[PDB]
Amino acid sequence: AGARQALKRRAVFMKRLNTVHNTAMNLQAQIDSIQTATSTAETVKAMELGTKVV
Amino acid sequence: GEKIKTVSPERTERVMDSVMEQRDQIEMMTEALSDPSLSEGILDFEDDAAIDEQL
Repeated sequence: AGARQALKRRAVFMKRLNTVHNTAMNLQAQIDSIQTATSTAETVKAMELGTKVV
Repeated sequence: GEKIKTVSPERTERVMDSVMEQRDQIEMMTEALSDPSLSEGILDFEDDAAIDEQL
């Protein structure tokens, strides 16, 4: 019975671990979105400059 | 006789009834606060199958 108790508690801890890891991955996705938007803005600015010259 | 009139048997019945009622209320209050459904909270939808296989 105590083994089953400990395994249930462990199951709760691993579920919390999974939720935390997924939240950290979502934050990484947001960071990547910020950096991608910055790079895309610089690319569009360079293309507009070249288009003006041509 | 003076003592028996002071602490009558009806008085002792009232006191013991109050003790019984209050003991029941303390038991109900202190078992309400100890319901395992909280710390358990989320229960297995598979109904212990995963914990069965873990054991």
